[PDB]
Amino acid sequence: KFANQFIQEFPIRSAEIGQGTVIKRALPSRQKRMIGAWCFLDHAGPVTFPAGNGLDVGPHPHIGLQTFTWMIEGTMMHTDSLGSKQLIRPKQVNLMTAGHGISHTEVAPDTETQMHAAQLWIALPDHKRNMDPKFEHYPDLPVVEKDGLEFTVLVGEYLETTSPVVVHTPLVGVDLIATQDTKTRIPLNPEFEYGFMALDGVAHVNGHELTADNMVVLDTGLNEIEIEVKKGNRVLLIGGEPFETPILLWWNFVARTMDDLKEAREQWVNHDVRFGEIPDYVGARLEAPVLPDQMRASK
Ligand SMILES: [Br-]
Ligand SMILES: [Br-]
Ligand SMILES: [Mn+2]
Repeated sequence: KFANQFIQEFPIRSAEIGQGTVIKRALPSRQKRMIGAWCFLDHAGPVTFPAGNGLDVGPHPHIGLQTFTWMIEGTMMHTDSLGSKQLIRPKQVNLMTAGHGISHTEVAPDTETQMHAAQLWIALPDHKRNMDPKFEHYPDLPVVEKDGLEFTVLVGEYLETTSPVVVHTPLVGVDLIATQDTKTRIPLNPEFEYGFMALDGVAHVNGHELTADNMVVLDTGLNEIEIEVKKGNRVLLIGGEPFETPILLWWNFVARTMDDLKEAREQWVNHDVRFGEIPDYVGARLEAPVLPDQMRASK
């Protein structure tokens, strides 16, 4: 009853990435742009496809953010303009810090037939937004199990278990899977806002149903929340301290002013060293859409 005044639920939409691969896009949406520093969230799969038809995202840039890939099922090859080459497998995280700028590709091996993943972006704080880019791979995320749930701490600290993933603002991300039918209350930090998304199956958060077509978000203020999860179903919990500074998110860029975006777009179109090259990629380099002359910030 008390918790429900801090809860909002809204549908999430289908969208295409790479060469027509259909995914679900949860953030940004018309009702919610950010949860802590989390400023983008795609749910990919679960899906099975013919070998050779997996995700193929060609060269494209990012600025002012970190991309965060949580691979649940299947594999993906990450390549970037720093020369990183990393195959990500189930139960692993890739963290690419774009900062001042980087470009990358994400391509499924030609023998791969499955894909289940959550792809997020993290807005860098003002003091780190232009840092040198880097790429980090995490093959082992810690697991804490209680109340019939197996919690994998992806980032931050949850149930006194801290992920090795290094981020620059107060943030948390946890994958939860039920080992048995359960209903329990899980702890929350009152200074954080949160989002819940069903990764596999359905669940309930304070009585609100989580499906593959919605998301439940919480305002700051709660110390705990009740969830219901049948055995085998999986949920993603993300959260963080409200990001105070207004940001501009357009295409693959997170910035602060229109001039930042104009500059970066021009540099991409002109093959500027800022974004480097990915010489081993076979195919088309992705193109920047038109940049509107005016756009609203995150707040
Ligand atoms: Br799958
Ligand atoms: Br599947
Ligand atoms: Mn990307």
